[PDB]
Amino acid sequence: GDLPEERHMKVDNKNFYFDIGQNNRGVYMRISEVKNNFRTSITIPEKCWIRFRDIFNDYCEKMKK
Amino acid sequence: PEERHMKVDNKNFYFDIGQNNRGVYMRISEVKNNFRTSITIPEKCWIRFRDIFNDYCEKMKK
Ligand SMILES: [Cl-]
Repeated sequence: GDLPEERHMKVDNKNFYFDIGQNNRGVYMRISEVKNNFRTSITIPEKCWIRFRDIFNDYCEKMKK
Repeated sequence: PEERHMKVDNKNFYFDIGQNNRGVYMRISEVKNNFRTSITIPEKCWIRFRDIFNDYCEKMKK
């Protein structure tokens, strides 16, 4: 089917973007960190989105609530 | 927090927790070939960041 749609987050003075793409090796998630005039990103292949999500729950559960 | 790692194909992801005067942050580095990039996420948005990522995990198929 079509890919999930673009998403955005704002924190402090920077913006985060999430977009989905696909090539011959497959589907991936690009997470960009964009500031007024700086830009860097990471690229996560689909086959490890779950592994990623789990690491995050682990960090979120272990927060000083 | 502890700090973790993960391998996929030709890439390594590292998860490090750091701290400055303003508070705690999580830095996610990507290393492939011999290049590395990273994004850094302050604690105050870990939940929102988790949910957004989780929503993407909810859309996936087979
Ligand atoms: Cl998908």
